[PDB]
Amino acid sequence: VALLSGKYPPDLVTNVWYADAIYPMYADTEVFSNLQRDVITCEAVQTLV
Amino acid sequence: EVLLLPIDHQPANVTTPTLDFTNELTNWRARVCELMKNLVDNQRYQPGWTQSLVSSMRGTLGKLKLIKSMTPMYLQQLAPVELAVIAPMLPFPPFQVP
Amino acid sequence: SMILTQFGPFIESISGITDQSNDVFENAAKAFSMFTRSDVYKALDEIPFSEDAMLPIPPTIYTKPSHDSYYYIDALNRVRRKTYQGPDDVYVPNCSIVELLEPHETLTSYGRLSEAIENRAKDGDSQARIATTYGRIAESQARQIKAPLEKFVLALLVAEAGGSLYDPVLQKYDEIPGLSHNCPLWCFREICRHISGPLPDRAPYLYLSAGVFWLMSPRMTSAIPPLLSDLVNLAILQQTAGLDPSLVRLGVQICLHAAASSSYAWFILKTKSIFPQNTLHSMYESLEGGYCPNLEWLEPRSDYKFMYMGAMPLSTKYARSAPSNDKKARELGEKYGLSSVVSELRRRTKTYSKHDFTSVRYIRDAMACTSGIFLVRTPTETVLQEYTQSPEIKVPIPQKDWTGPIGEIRILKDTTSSIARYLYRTWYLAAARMAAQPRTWDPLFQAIMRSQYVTARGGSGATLRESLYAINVSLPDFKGLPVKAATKIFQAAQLANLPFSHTSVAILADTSMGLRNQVQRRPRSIMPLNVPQQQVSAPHTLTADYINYHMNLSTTSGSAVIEKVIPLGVYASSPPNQSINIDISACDASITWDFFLSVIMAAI
Amino acid sequence: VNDSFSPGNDFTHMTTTFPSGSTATSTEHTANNSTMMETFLTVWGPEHTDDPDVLRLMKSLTIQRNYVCQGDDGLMIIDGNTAGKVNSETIQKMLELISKYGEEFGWKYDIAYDGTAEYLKLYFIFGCRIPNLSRHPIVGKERANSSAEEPWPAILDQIMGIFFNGVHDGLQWQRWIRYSWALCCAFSRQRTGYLQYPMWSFVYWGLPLVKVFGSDPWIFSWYMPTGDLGMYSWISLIRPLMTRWMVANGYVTDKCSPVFGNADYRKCFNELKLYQGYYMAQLPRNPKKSGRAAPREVREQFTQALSDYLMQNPELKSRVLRGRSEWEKYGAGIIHNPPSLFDVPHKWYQGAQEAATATREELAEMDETLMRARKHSYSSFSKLLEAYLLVKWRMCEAREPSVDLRLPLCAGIDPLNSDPFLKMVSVGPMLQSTRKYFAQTLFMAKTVSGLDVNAIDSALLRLRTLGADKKALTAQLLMVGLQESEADALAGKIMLQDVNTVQLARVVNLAVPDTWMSLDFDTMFKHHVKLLPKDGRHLNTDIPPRMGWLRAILRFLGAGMAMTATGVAVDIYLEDIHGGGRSLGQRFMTWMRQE
Amino acid sequence: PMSTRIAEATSAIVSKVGLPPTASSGNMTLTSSEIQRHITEFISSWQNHPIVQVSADVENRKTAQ
Amino acid sequence: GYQCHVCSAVLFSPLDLD
Amino acid sequence: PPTASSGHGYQCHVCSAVLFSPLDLD
Amino acid sequence: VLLQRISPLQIDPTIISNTMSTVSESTTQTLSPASSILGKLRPSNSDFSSFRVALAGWLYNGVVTTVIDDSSYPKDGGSVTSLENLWDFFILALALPLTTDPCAPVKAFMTLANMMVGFETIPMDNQIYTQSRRASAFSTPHTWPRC
Amino acid sequence: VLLQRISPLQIDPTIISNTMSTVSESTTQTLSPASSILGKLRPSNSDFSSFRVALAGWLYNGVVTTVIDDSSYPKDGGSVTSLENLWDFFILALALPL
Amino acid sequence: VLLQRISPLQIDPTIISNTMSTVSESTTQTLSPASSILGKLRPSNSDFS
RNA sequence: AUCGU
RNA sequence: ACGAUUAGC
Ligand SMILES: [Zn+2]
Ligand SMILES: [Zn+2]
Repeated sequence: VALLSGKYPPDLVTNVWYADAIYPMYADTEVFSNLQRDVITCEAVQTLV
Repeated sequence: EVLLLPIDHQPANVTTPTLDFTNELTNWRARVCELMKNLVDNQRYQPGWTQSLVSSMRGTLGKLKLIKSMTPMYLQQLAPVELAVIAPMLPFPPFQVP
Repeated sequence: SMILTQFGPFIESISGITDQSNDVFENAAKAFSMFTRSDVYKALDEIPFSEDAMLPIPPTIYTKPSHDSYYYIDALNRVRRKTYQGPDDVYVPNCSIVELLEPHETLTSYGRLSEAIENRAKDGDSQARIATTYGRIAESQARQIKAPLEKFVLALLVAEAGGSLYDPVLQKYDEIPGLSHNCPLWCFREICRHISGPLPDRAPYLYLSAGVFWLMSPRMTSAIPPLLSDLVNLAILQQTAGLDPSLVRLGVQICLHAAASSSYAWFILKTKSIFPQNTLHSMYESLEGGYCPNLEWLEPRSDYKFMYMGAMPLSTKYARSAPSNDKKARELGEKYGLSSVVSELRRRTKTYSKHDFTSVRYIRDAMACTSGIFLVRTPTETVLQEYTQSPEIKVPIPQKDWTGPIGEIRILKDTTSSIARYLYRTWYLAAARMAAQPRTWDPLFQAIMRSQYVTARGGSGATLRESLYAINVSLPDFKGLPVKAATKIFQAAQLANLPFSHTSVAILADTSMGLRNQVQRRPRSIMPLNVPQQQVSAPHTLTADYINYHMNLSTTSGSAVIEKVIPLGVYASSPPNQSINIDISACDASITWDFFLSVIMAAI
Repeated sequence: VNDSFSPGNDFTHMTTTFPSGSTATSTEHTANNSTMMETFLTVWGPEHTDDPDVLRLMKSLTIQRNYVCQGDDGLMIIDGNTAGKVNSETIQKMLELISKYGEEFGWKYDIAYDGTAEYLKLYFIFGCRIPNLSRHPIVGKERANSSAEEPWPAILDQIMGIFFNGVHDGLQWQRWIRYSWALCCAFSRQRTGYLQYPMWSFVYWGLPLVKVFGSDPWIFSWYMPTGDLGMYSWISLIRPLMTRWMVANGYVTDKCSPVFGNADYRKCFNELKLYQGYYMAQLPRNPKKSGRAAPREVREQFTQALSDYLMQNPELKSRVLRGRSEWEKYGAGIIHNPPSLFDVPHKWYQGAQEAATATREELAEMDETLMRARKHSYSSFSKLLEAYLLVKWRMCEAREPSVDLRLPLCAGIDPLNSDPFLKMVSVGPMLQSTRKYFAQTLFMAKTVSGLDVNAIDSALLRLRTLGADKKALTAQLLMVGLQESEADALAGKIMLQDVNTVQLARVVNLAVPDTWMSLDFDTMFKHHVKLLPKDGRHLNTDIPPRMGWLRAILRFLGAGMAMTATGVAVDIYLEDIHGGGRSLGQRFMTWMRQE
Repeated sequence: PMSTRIAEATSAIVSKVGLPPTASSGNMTLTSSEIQRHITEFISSWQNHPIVQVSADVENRKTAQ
Repeated sequence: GYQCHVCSAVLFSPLDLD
Repeated sequence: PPTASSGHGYQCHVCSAVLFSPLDLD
Repeated sequence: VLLQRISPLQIDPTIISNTMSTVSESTTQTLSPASSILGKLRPSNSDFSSFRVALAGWLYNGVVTTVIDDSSYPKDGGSVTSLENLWDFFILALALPLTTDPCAPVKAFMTLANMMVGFETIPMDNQIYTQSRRASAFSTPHTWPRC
Repeated sequence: VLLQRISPLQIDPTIISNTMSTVSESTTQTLSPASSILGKLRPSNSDFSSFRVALAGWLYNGVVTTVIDDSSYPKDGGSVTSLENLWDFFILALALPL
Repeated sequence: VLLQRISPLQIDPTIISNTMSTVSESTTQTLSPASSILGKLRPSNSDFS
């Protein structure tokens, strides 16, 4: 059904639409936090061994 | 820095897209419809069906093959962009095999 | 047990025990027909109640003051009620009524309003006018029930005598406490017992077709007749909906506090957002699970094309991010002596942290526990309170921004710095697109729109005939035929041959009044305009229809829940997309000739 | 203001408030609301704000996309972004801005930001409706003046309305049914002699019944269609047990009936008062004060006055006269009472006479009519019901679920309330506003007051089915007032096109019951009711290519049974028609040649 | 209380392996068993849905981590 | 009792149903 | 093989409803 | 109005229905071309006013370009497999030549080229003004396709 | 959920309804391909979250192998003489490549 | 009856009905071979002894 | 809203 | 001389 039936808005511009939809996501920045946990996980396994 | 996709990606050179049939998904749909039509037109199968029902099936197959769906176009040239945007910031990075 | 002895087969018939036939139904109907109210109250007294059904009753419901200190006579020789709490204390006082009763014949223990006071008010006495106004208003308040309440009470008793019912699907009996746990019904019995006293009669009042009779007793007040209906409603809802006892007890406490106050209707209007604001407005402070519909409604918007795509689990980050509703709720609970109920509700609400069925049912019970009665007040007071407020315009349109008068209309120049320019532009484009659009000139369309307001219903024809005869133009009259002479069809028949020039005088006639009550809301006054006055306002409604049909996203929905935009609410209430409720207070007096009509008439 | 509760309190009052009860009030209110919200969102908003995030929010939403207004109230939708839901502080600042903006031109917006939605007194939380029980009182009724109450059949109608309101609000179904039956019995008797309504009349009015003829208790749901369809549904559901019960006790007849067999259903139904109740339920429940004697030539000048008022433009009168001319030429009384513009004055006169107090003689006539209907004996049912009973159905497999069983869609319906929960889960709620969907079915959008669009469309469809020349439809449309070219084109369109089941159903007086309108009935009417039997063509359910409109009637005949039974809605297959499709169509045509 | 009542009702309505099978292990009215069989078929059809088979409302101890 | 299917008629004797 | 049942019904113990015939009861 | 006052041509309100009531069809079929065209081409004699406005627009083509309205074009794109879209194409093809728009022929070509894409394809100039653009969006004189 | 929130494409099954309502067929036939496919093409449990999840499964093929459920296939083999099974085969063949 | 206890061959007599339901034929015809064969076979349950 | 008083 | 007067949808 999804393949057979799907349409775009009647009047859209792709770059404007994506620039609207992407901005909120980028500000959140929880990507940075994980890296820190990965570092401490590696340090923990090495100090364990 | 590389992500794989089961379907091929052809980027779009325009920012005002509209319906067109040049891509693998629409080709697949059209070939399935044509194969069904050839199966119906088989000499071992046509006499089993009445005259009007064959025409009804042919018309349904034609309309199904000529339907106006933008999902193949999206999957070809907009879905990879969104996937590549979302992939970096994600609590589990993509783990893929060829 | 007398209910069982006199109704044995009927309960077994309607409880799925035995077959349901016609003879049993007719015998039970005859027994219902011949069943005295005192017998109903005796059967009520036979109920072996339990604890958890008993809530203390204040002693101050019975002992109430008189009515003289609540009304007065102002200038212009008008009767109105003086206010003690703001400008909304214009409803029925909770004062006693006993001293206004004269015993009716054929039965000593009941009476009605005395004809002596009626005559003394008719010929011009002041205190008599106050007394008869109070008596008639109390009569109107007591006359807000479909049928005598004892019939509903007895029907509930008969229905609930069957006990628990088996469920064919669930394969088990339904666990609902019996009548021994019915708090409102026990309160009803206690109130009736205390009012009746030594007198053999037990009904506090009897409801006839036109007028009701009051059982005179020193403990009788004017707050009883709405209280009884309220308790019966609560008991029926508890029995037929499985309401938990605690919420119903809180509702009964609120009702008794309202009765013990100065005015029942005023108190219940002041406290009408206790349950909806403590429960509905404060759940899900911390979520851990649940399912919500993943609605998505398509880009074609004016057609309301909604699509449903599964259900998605609730994340923890979809909690209640709205500002807390604690301060005003606590302040309101402290102001009116309802702190315990508010505290109980707030403590109980926080214990639901998952969006399962139970939380929704608790919300439904809480919203059901509010008191639903038809508030009533004197028409001369709703008229004087609703039609005297005027809008407060802090930045009006500057005087220099208008032009010369086109007759009685001044066009507003588009060089204005005021905000009305955009409204004028929108209405101007709407009017132009109407006028160019061609269906407004086919004679069938004009006939339909001219026959829209011609309805078999009153339209203030007396004022029409008075105003039209004021210019010595005579209209035909029809006598001897049984048609109503106070309807708009009569006006249309009277205004057939006359041209528009003669009937243009009646446009400025004085409209008659109208009134209708409403549940937990002040009654609304309605002014029906005569037939030419409906006629003269056709372009306004037509261009408004054009605006609402093409320019904006709006609906003109119907009266019942079935004919309504339910999907839009389901979409707007989903956790990912929160919504805002915008309401306009007193929109009737909002638009006047200063700003809105002044712009709109010129634009049209 | 000339009230009655306070003597000597007549006066006049000058007010500046816009009139309520006028034709234009709600429309202009909604229009102004939308326009002011739009201008706020466009020009006033950004001119009085400082924060960047609130400006970003305000530039994103417009009234054409997310704002719905009806009159006084309104609702605004804020959609979620990729990072969850919009921050609350920005919304609070924007609401403060709205409050500041509204007071400039004399408006006080009552704005509530609680995480829920309110619109037209409907409450939703997390995509789940919540019925406000207290807003619909059970014993309450509003009365402004001191007029006396209407007679007993009016309170019967009020009790039926109470039951329907309880249905819409989602009460405990078993207990609510029992209490509704209790009230039914309580208010069923009135003296004058005594008058009683046999239970079966109340069943015909739409109240479901618990356990009869020794069947299983609590077997019928209240989704029962009201009216004739409803009788057919439950009778066809329980027929093979009804015949057994009848035969088991003194009801045997040598004659064999295609519906009931060798059971004397006539004598049994007459003794059970089922015919008496069924026929009495159809009698009017208000005094027939209409038609009261009137001196002549006075009613005549009255009707002439209304006729002159209605038709001032000569061309419309010419259209009506033409329509009558070709109606006499072609109609030839094929349909008994074709609607026309000349009969509008008569209907207006009847309606104006109706709104009046009825004398004692009118009530006496009403009671005499009820007594005569009760005392009489009836040989058989109405033609429509007998035609319906000729159709047999079969129920093989239940539908797959259309809604997740763990998703709360509405309060009151849950595993504790088995019947509504299973019905909604199997069928599904209606996700489209009923108003537009019902509007798209009508041929003519609106007509003059005093006439019914349903009546006009029913007459048009009867003139199609009963064979009639196209000219008859052109004459009918001209009599309605349509222009000659448009009438001809519309008649030509109607002659050959096919239409959905609802309109065709109207041909025999069938409409979707108000109880079903809360569920998604259209998909069931389209797909999950199959006219072809599960084992191929039977050579007996052979609908001719003419009278192809029979399919809609069969669709409701099946759907009533599919929806009446408790539990999961089940796919239903056509099984057999006794007399044959052409015979049943002939029965419908010979009923159409009536009324 | 209402929570356990709802849980009991849901369990009663809903609740009713890899091994080879073994020999050891017209006028239709409306009946309670006839309704029960449709209810069982409906609930089995719902339960055999691939999304429902793995859908959960609350995360476990490691999905949150 | 024994009941015919095409028309609902209950025949007491098991043999006359045929 | 169609065996309808008539007369001499009684009550059920699981649910106190009264049935038409003993075979319907069982 | 001045044209309507003196023009001998008039309505004849029955020709369309009379030439469609005599078309031989089968009642078994679901689709009916006559009933489709009679509903798609409803006459209301505001048509004559619009026709006279278009005819009088001939005198002013230096200030007024009487283009055809957008609502007349099929919503989204048409389909040759659709009877309603085919009749709409017929109506558009008959109506277009009476306009004063210089780009009427290219719009007349594209109103048919649009509704049969995929079924039948022709080359285009660029990928912005492709074969599946709205036929009304070809107003500029040098948007005419080279094909 | 992130894909559904970011993507401009939205699923609308009314296109299929219109393009199948515009089909030409006779009434006297005992089975109709258009009605058959329209009835078949309604997903069980009315959920459409099996497409965005299918797209999201591209990122993880090392751990997740998204396969078509058993119930999608016909219950017992099939038969080209049966239109319902033929439509089921169309659905399966058009949905498999994703 | 002894062989019945052992044989794993179970009948679902609805096979013929299911395979005969989807047979193309016009309603206007008056012979209906599918109905004829179904009425001739009369699929029962005890017709296996 | 005059024949009810 | 007084009296059973009302919206719109
Ligand atoms: Zn027989
Ligand atoms: Zn039992």
